[PDB]
Amino acid sequence: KISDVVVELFREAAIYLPEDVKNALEEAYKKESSEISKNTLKAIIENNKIAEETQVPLCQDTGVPIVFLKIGKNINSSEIMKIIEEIKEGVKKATEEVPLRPNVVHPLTRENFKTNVGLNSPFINIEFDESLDREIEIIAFPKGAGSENMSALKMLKPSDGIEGIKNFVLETIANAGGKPCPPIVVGIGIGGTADVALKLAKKALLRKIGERHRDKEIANLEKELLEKINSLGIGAMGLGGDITALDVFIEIAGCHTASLPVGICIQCWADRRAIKRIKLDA
Amino acid sequence: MEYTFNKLTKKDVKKLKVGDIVYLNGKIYTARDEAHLKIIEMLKSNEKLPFDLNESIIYHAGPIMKKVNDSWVCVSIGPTTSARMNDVEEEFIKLTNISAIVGKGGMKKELLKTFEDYGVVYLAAPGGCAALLANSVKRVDNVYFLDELGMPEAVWELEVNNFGPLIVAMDSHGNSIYEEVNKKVYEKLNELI
Repeated sequence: KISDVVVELFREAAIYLPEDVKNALEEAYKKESSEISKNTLKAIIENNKIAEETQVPLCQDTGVPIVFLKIGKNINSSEIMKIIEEIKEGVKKATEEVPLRPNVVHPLTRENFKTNVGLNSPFINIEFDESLDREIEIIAFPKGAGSENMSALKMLKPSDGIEGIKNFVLETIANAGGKPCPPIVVGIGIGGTADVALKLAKKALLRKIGERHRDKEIANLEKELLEKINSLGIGAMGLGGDITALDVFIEIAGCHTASLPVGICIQCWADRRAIKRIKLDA
Repeated sequence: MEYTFNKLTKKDVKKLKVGDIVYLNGKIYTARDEAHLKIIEMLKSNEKLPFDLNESIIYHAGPIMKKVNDSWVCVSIGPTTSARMNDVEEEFIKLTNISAIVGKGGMKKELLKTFEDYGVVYLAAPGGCAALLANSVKRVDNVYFLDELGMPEAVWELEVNNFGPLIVAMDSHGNSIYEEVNKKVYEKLNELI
């Protein structure tokens, strides 16, 4: 039955902006002084009311379909393989009935798949959770091109430390300017290998605005970075303003003693997601 | 200064300094790259367009449309990245004597000479705001080159009401708000890095 739940999950994500993001946009509006950026922000807040009233996607670029799947106890691997097929089918069906734009192509040929399914397109991230019991958690994370095209990696020297991290984050936000459509949400991954650092940077973007890292010391680095990013003056759409970012999320992993990989995933103002927990037949 | 026009005469175009707010209530024409290329082929050759772009307003966008009761209904028409037409937009302005381009991100600095010589303004549309701008579309008048280019790449002729707010981001007076913010941003970044 999962394919139809997946369709309702992509409809949610494509039309209804999470409440923590709408609140952050209302706050951004009351806090800034630039007349240009205040106008841009009310238009965005008006956009979101109209999307919900008329049931159309809030953003025309509905993105590449990314799926985060949490798996509970006492589920057969053969049933997980049927769950992965139903997730593909539900993306095929969502393209049709939401509707989503068909954006997934072959990287060298540019041939459109016409259903966003192909060549490992539904990027499905898998985790195991011993605290769930025949219950899966599905996050739909539709990622736009404008924001993904500003992703960055850097292998710092460990002796660069926290100063070189802050400097790489600021350089990357500054270089991007108005192109990932600010205000923006920054996901920072520190540690692992290069692929893990970028995985972490994306995972950091699943969080709710104001949700600080549960390690108080990193929570403090999140707020130093939000304050310095807001100093840049990029503002809404890179037109100039006081609010460049709504929040900064860091996630960490073990790294090689001789390394310090750092990944950045920018998200545009259209932070879109939808979550559903599903009890399986007994 | 915020303005509201139903039409844009060159006179009015030169009355739009960077940072002005604009709302449109008249006709607009959609064109992405495929459309810009076909339009240039046909005017360079002396083929008659079924529509007139003299002193007109072009919107860089791909409108989503639904056939409902034998008329078209817009669902979402967000703005396209304008810098995709960077290499064809000079030729385009010199063949068509358009008055205004609407889109997002801006366009290369060189074209600011073309916008001063011919009377032309670039207006930034709220990036991402597909539902707002769709709701502004009052009627779909006509669509051109549909069979050839398909629904997004086709030229859609629209009637809009309170299509905005739009920001004047590149003017006919040599100023670009993108170029301005990027220089200030470089300066503030050095003071941190």
